[PDB]
Amino acid sequence: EDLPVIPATAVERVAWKTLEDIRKELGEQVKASEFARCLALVKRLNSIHPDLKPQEIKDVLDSFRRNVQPFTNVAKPIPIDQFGRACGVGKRKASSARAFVVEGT
Amino acid sequence: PNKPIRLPPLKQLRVRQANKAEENPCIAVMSSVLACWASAGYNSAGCATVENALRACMDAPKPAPKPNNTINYHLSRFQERLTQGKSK
Amino acid sequence: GKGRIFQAAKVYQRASEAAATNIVSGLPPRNPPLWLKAIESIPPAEINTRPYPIQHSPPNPRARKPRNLFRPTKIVYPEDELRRDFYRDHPWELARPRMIIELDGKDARFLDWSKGLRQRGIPLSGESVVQRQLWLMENQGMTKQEAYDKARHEFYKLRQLEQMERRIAVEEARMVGGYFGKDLLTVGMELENKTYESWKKWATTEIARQESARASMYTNVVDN
Amino acid sequence: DEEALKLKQQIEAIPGNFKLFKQTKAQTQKLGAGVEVRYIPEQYLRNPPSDASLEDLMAAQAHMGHNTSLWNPANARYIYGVRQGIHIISLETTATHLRRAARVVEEVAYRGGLILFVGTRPGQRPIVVRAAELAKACHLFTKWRPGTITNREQLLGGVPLTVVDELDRPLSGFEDHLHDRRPLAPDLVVCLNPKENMTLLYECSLAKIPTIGIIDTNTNPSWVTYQIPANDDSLRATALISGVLGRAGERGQKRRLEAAQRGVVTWKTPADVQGYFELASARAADARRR
Amino acid sequence: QHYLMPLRDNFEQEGIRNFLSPGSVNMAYTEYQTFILEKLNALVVGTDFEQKDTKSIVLATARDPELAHVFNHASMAHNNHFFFDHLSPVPVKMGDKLFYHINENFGSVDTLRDEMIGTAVSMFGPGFVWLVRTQLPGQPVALRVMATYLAGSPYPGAHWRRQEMDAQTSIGSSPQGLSNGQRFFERSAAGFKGNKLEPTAPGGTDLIPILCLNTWEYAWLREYGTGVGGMGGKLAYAQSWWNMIDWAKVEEEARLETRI
Amino acid sequence: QEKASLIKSVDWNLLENKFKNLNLSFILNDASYAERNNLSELLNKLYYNVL
RNA sequence: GGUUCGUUCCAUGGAAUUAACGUAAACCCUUGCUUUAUUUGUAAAUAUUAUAAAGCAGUUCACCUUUAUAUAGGAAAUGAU
Ligand SMILES: [Mg+2]
Ligand SMILES: [Mg+2]
Ligand SMILES: [Mg+2]
Ligand SMILES: [Mg+2]
Repeated sequence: EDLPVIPATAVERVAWKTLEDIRKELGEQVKASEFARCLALVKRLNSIHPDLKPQEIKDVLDSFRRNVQPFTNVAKPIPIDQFGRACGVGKRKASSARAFVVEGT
Repeated sequence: PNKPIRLPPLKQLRVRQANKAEENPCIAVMSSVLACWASAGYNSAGCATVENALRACMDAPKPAPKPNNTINYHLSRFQERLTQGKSK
Repeated sequence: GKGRIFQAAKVYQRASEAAATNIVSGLPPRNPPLWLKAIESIPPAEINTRPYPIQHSPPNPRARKPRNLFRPTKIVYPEDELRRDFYRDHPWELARPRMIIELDGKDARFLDWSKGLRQRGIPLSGESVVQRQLWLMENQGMTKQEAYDKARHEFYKLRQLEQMERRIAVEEARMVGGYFGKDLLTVGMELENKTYESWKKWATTEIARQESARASMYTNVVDN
Repeated sequence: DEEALKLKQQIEAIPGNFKLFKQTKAQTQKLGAGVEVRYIPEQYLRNPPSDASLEDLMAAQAHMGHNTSLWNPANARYIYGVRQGIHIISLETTATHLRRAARVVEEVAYRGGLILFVGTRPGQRPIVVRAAELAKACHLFTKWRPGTITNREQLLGGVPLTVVDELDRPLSGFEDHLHDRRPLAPDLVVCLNPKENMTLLYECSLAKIPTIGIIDTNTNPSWVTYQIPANDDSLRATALISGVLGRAGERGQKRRLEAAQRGVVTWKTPADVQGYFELASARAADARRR
Repeated sequence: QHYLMPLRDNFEQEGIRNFLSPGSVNMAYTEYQTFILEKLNALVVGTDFEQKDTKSIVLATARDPELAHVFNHASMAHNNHFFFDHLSPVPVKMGDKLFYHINENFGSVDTLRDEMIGTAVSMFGPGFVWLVRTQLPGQPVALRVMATYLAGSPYPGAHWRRQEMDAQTSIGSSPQGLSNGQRFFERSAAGFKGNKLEPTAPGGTDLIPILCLNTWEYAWLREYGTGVGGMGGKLAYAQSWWNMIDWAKVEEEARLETRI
Repeated sequence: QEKASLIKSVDWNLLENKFKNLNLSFILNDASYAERNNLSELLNKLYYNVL
C-alpha cells in the first residue's frame, strides 16, 4: 500500500471479469456485493506504478482479466459498376426491388 | 401534553404509500374552465384565455416518475429498536 | 417458554457419558472427541445467579421492605459534585476538544496532584482543576470554596499564557518573513456565504410559488 | 499538445522521487527527539499481547456495557455499577474469564482440536483472520449458514479434506476414506458476537461442541460454555480479546509440535478414522487368506 | 511524550575537544532541548501530535496561524539536534566526490566557508545557516546556502515558515526595498489564497538540508563570550565549527548523482 | 458449473477462423513461415495423424 | 424491503441447504449481414432477385438518470444501428 499510485485518467483501461465469470470458474455462488468490494481491490492494485508494481501483483491481476472477443460481422460495401450504376436492394413484405442508380436527368 | 407512545410489536413497520401522489396538474386547470362556463357562457370570449391553458396541458408531455423512496427499508431496520419488537 | 433450551454448559457431561460405553455391547468404546480431555479440568462457572451487587452508596437505612436489592447501583464519587460546579461556571470550557480515548490506561501512574495543575500525559482541563481542588480540600484541610479559588486561579494564569503565545507567535513570525494560511475567521465567513446563497435560491423559489398561488386563488375565470 | 504529454515525464519521475523520498525519510526523520509511542491502532494485529491487563481492557473500552434498560438481568453477576446511563462490566471479571478462556483454547489446540474463530461484523474480518493464522484454525467473517453442523452432509459435501499426522504433514493412503468420510465439525467455537448469531451457538449445544463468547450486558450467558463478559460493540476490545485467544492457540500448537518431535503424541486417532483402520486390515486379511 | 535522546558520540559526557566545552554542550543541548521538549509536550499533550515526531509537527503546523507557537518548539528541537548530528570528535577529510561538487557551485571549498560564516554574522540574529541541495525536475543537483531565522525550517513543505530574511531592515522605499516588499505581499497573498508561486516536486524532494549551523546566542556566548575586540565571540564560534563538520556524513546525506 | 452459462467468444482455433482465406495458393505461398509449402506438412499441423 | 415481462436479480430473516417438472433457455418461421451453391430460377453482368445449407447480430454501444451503493432503469421520426 505504500507504493505510489497513478491518476485514474492515466491508467490504461482493462476489461475485468464479471460476477458470472467468477461464479463459474470457482464453482461457488459468490455474492454480488462481496464481489463488488473485491473488484475495488483489483482496481486499486492496478493503479500502482507499472515499473514499481511488484511481480506478484502483476500475475494475480492477470487472472481477473476478461479475455472475451465479440464476433465481427461487417457488411460488404456496395460497389459501383464500370459504367457508374450502383445496385441497391430493398424488400417490403413480399417484394424484392433492384434499383440501378446513375448520374442522369 | 404527553409524549408519543412506544409502538407495540407489529408484523412490519412501513408506510402504505412511500411516494407522494402528485395530483394531475391539469384536472385543476379543467376545474377553472368549468367555472368560466357556468358564470358566463359556454360559447363566449372570456373563456379563450383559460381554454388555451387547458389545451396547453394535454399537449405537454407527462413528467417522468420520481425515484422510489427507500423509507420502508430503513423502517424495517429500526423496527425492533424503535418499537417493543416484532410479532408473528 | 418460546426460547429454546441451551445445554451448552453440560457439553462435557453429556459428551463424556456418550463415550463411556459403546452402542455395540461387548466392544470397547471408541476414542472420544479430541476436546474431551482438553477441558477435563476446566469446568464452567456458575451463571444465572443474582448476587447482592456492590453498594456504591449507603442504602436507605429507613426502608422497612426495600426493593431492587439485586439491582446494580450508581457509581458516584466526590468529584462528581465538583465537576458540575466548575463546568457550570465555565460552560465554554466544554468547547475545548478533549480526548477520552485511552492509549494504554496507565495515565494515572504519573499524576501527583501535590505539585500543581500541569501533569504528565493529560492536558490542562477542567478535570485538573477538580483533582487539584480535591487534593487541597483533603490534605491541606481547605474548604470547598477556598480550595476552589486556589486551583481555579492557577488555571487562569496558565490559560492566559496559551492565548498570548498564539498572537505573539504569529506577529513574531511575520517580522522575519513568515506567511500563514487562511484563518478560521475568514474560512468561517466563506462557508456562510455558500449557505446563505442556497437560502436565497430557496426563498426566491418559494416566494415565486406563493405569489403564483395567489394569482390562481383569485378568480380570473372570466375576463371582461 | 505538450500540456497532455507533461503528465508522462511526471510519471517517469515517480520511481525516482519515491526512491529519493524514501531515502530522505530515513535520515531527517526521528532527529528532533524520541517519541514515546504507547498506542497504535493496528497493534492488536501486528503483535497481540500474550495476556490482557486491567489497563489494556479499560483502554480498549471492554468495560462499556449497554444502556441500563437494555440488559439481561441474569448476567448481573459481572456488572460493577452504573455510570453515564450504562452498565459497567467489572474489569477484574473480564480478565479472569479471559485467562480461563485462553486456557481452553490452548488445551484444545494442544490436543489436536479444530478451532473456529467466528466474528461476523462490518470490521471484524481482519481480527478473526489474524487470530486463525496464529492458532492454525478456521475463520468465519460472514453470516453463518444455518445447518452447517447439524446438516453438514449436504452443506460441506464437496469441500476437500486431508489426513495429517503427528507433525501435521499429509499421509498418502486415505484417498478412499476421504470420499465416504462425513464433513468435519469444530471442536471449539470462539464467537465474538454471540448476540447476533444464535443459530451457530445452538447447533454447537445440539452437537455437543464447547463454545466461547463475549457476553455483553444484554447477551444471554447461557448460550456459550465459557463466557467472557466484555464490550462486544467495540472493535478495539474484540481485537484484544481475539488477539489473546490467538496467542493461546499459537502457544498450544507449539507444544503439540514440540512434543511430536520427541515421539509423544498428545492425542489418539479420532473414532471415525479409527474405524477405517480395522476395516483396512480386514480387507487385507483376504489378501493373506487368498 | 517526547523525551531527550542521547547525542552522537558521547558529547554530553565529554563534549567536543576544540569546539565546545562539556559544560557548554550541557547547557546548549541537555538543559535547553529538555526545556523545549517540556514546553512542547504541554502543547501537544492532548492533541493528535502527542505521538508524532518533530518533523511531522514541523510540516503539519507550518501554515496554520493558530498553531504557530507549536511550530517553533518543534522546528527548534529538530534544527538544534540536526546541528549536533553532523559534528565529530576529530575533523574528517572531505570526500573527493563532494569536494568536486562544492567547487562547481562555489568555486572553492573556502569560498563556501566564508559565505556561510559571513551569512551568520551578517544576519545578526538567532537562526540557522543551512547548506541545502536543490534539484529541479530537469536541473542537475546543485547546492546553495540558505539562512533561516529564529525557528525557520528549510524544508519546502514548511515554506510558510522559512523566515529567510528580516522585514525591518529589508523592506523600504529604495529600489531593493520595493522589490523585497512586493515579494513579501505576493507570498502572503498567494499563501492565503492557496496559490503556489514556485512548483514543488511531490514528496518535498527539492531541498534536502545537509549541513546546519546553530547561530543562536545561547550556544556560543558562554564558550566564546561576547567577542570584545574580535577575540572569540560569534565569529570565532563559526570558524571553529568549520573544523568539526563531519564531511563524511555531509557527503552521504547529499546523495550526489554519479557523474564522474 | 453445470448450470453456468457460456460466454460467446471467437474461437480462433477453429479451422474456419484460423485460415480466413481457404485457398491453398494464398496459404502455402510463404504466408508466415518459410518453406512449409508442402500440403501434407500443413495438414499435419491441423489434424492428428496416425501414420 | 426493493427490482424485474418473470420466485427474475440484489439485500435480509433467532434456520436453512438442495433436487425434479412447469417457467426460463433453446427450437421452427420471419428480419439484417457473412460464406457456400447457379439449374429447371435470374435481362445483362465483374453477381444484385430468387432458391437454401451453416454462422453472426440487440438494448450492443452512446447519452441521461440512478435506492441501502448491492441489484438497475429511462428516453422511442431528428445518437449510431
Ligand atoms: Mg452489544
Ligand atoms: Mg432464503
Ligand atoms: Mg439454364
Ligand atoms: Mg439471399
